[PDB]
Amino acid sequence: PALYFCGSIREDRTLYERIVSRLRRFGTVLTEHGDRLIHEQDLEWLQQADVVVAEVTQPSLGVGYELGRAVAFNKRILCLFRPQSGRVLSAMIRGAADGSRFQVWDYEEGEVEALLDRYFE
Amino acid sequence: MRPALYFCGSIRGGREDRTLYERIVSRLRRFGTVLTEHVAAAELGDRLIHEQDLEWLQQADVVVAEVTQPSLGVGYELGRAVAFNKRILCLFRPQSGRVLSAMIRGAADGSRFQVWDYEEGEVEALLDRYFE
Ligand SMILES: CNc1ccccc1C(=O)N1CCC(Nc2nc(-c3cc4ccc(C#N)cc4[nH]3)nn2C)CC1
Ligand SMILES: CNc1ccccc1C(=O)N1CCC(Nc2nc(-c3cc4ccc(C#N)cc4[nH]3)nn2C)CC1
Ligand SMILES: [Cl-]
Ligand SMILES: [Cl-]
Repeated sequence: PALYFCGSIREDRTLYERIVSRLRRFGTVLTEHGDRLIHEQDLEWLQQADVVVAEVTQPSLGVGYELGRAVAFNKRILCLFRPQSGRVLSAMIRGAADGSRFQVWDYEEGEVEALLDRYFE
Repeated sequence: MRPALYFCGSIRGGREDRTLYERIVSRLRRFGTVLTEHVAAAELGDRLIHEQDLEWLQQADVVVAEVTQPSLGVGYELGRAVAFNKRILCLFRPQSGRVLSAMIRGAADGSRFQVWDYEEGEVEALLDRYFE
């Protein structure tokens, strides 16, 4: 199973690395490793993905774009938000959840590995 | 029949951005109905917002996005708009110091998806150019 991961450029590099390390236990992570080429490559990975996992704690035009394109490709999507950051998640992302193919889970830093295990189990 | 225009922008930049977005929307209103003109952005359950947003995106002839401020919502609207085969104009202010996301800049084809850099004072004249 091919897994897609994305997060904003903006602090918690270790937490993104931890997420990708955990996802690597469930399949290949396409995204583990001028602007037109970047866009085309991203869209190819989104289409190959069996599941899209986004870290949506920090605002990002790119992460939002990938999620909108992923919904339209009918991808299974999991968004991870950290309410301890103090921010309030965009209603466009929170409101896209249906509980099945599009899910938005709040989490605390310590439980992210166990939440991902429960998601794939 | 009046063209239907969709406008979006982040709710995080500052009060001067709010007055600038009002000026963009005021100029857009000269060219068509602005579906999102009454969105009380500064004050921004969540499912109803998402569904009303998708209805407006699907009903638009052109989507105009102010992409200077990073925003998950603006990005999501743009990804849904591309998949809805919408004609799109992104407006970016390079004086902000930021470098626009390659996902947005790289989506441009110079025709149905364009990204235009601008200075706040020329926004009305730039919209006249696009909408003429
Ligand atoms: C100002 N913004 C931008 C400026 C220039 C270029 C892109 C953007 C942009 O909008 N972005 C950045 C790229 C994001 N997508 C993305 N991120 C990742 C990614 C992060 C990451 C971290 C750790 C590890 C490990 N181990 C692996 C990782 N894989 N894969 N992909 C596809 C979307 C948002
Ligand atoms: C933390 N983020 C969020 C938290 C809660 C709710 C949404 C967001 C979010 O992600 N956002 C905000 C809403 C954005 N979309 C949007 N903006 C507008 C809009 C702005 C505006 C300004 C002036 C005037 C006038 N006159 C009219 C305007 N119309 N319409 N729409 C559909 C996408 C990004
Ligand atoms: Cl980003
Ligand atoms: Cl926003």
